[PDB]
Amino acid sequence: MIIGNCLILKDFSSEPFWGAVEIENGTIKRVLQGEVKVDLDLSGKLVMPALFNTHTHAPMTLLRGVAEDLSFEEWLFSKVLPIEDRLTEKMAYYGTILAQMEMARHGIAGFVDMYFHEEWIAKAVRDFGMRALLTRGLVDSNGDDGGRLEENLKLYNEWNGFEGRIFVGFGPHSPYLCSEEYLKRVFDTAKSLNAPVTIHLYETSKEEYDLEDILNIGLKEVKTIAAHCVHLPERYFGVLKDIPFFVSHNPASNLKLGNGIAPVQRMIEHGMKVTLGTDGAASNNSLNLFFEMRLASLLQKAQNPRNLDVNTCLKMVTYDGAQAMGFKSGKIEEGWNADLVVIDLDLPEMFPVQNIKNHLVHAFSGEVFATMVAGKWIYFDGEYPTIDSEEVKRELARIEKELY
Ligand code: MET
Ligand code: NI
Repeated sequence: MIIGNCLILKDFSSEPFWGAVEIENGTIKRVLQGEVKVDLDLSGKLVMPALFNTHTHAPMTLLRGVAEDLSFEEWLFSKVLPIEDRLTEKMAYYGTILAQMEMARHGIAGFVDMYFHEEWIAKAVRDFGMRALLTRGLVDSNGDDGGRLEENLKLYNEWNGFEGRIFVGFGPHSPYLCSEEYLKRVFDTAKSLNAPVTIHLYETSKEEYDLEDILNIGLKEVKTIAAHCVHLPERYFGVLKDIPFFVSHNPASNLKLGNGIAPVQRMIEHGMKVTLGTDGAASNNSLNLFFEMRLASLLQKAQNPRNLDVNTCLKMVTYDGAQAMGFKSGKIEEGWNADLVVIDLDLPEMFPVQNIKNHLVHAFSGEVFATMVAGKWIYFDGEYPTIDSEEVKRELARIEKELY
């Protein structure tokens, strides 16, 4: 398939140019320049790499707006846990379909998940069309995890590598909900299976433990997506630079739950790899990485207007996120995955046209025209070609009545 006759943004460091993109077998066969014969004329629009959300809890879309004006401890143990106790397998599936509907409308091609009923979340990802690194949330009590690691292993056995779109990793919740012995066991397991780990790290100010413990259990040799890192001591930035450590910056959630602002600019200046995540819809309420990216840029600029430039922001939301997830995406080049997004330039916020890249970060509404993954359209002009919208909406309505 050849889509083009419009502006093309190869990557975060490139300039938009008029051309087209030829896709075959889910990959980019070649990038054409200028006036060329195309199958799909997208004149008046922009084609760029798709985005990658490095932190979420997909089914939480079913809890959007249920836990407001609460501190973290109240949010989790008072409001969220009781409701999650009623969240069924069927609900996990549809909640994930809903999460993908929302994320796809914002140009997201893949996401990293940490939750339960992960097999049904995987089925939803399979059916909808996105890519994903799925992990099971792990917590324990003196080594007893109620079978959570076992469930994560079942998930791995059945879904890791599925269609080159789904990968499986391990999701220890945090260094405080996981005992030291158990966290070590989780890392040993991930290391043995050469699988990634994702965890909430230094999200709250109460977390004052030393990172040496985790640095000696496998953090150096296991690809780890560390969400938040708001209170991560700067003395560790240097050692985290040359290891497969990816920060997942969740600005909205960090503010909403009163945790603060992560020192992203300093982390980047130290050579650390940083990506963007949304967290769940109950503590952000939106699953929009454009919003997340923009907010991130603004928060760092509070200290210095030169912080987080446009190219760096675009790099984090596309290439860096794909890198964290282990996918050859984030750039429109030959041999790379056909994960692309189309943005309408015929909008007030996209003028002057000579500043398109800047608008993507500081003005763009966030609503894309279309999203493609593996060469397939998962969102196009307000519609979801891979699912039965009416059916899904009816099921979601029944779920709201059933859950609440
Ligand atoms: C993000 S899932 C965290 C663990 C979950 N609360 C459980 O009890 O399994
Ligand atoms: Ni989270």
